[PDB]
Amino acid sequence: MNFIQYIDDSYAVKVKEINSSEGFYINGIQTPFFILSVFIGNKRVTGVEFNNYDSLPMLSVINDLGNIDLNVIPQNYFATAFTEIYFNIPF
Repeated sequence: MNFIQYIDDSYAVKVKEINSSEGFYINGIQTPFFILSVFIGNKRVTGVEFNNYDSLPMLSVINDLGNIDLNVIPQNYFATAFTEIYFNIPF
């Protein structure tokens, strides 16, 4: 079970599954979102990156393992809705 934890526009934590066909990709959020964490095989992974989307803040948030505070990230870093994001997980 591969799934991502992300916050919507209203700063609410939600979980969405990942489609593993022809790679790892996510789409159809329907709202501005900021990806928080990625889980592959019911475990937390680090060192992931996007091969088509350039965004340092989400990479920095994902790669850190400790608990984070949602009061430090502004609305600027939020990605636009209906965005196709691909994952490159090391293995």
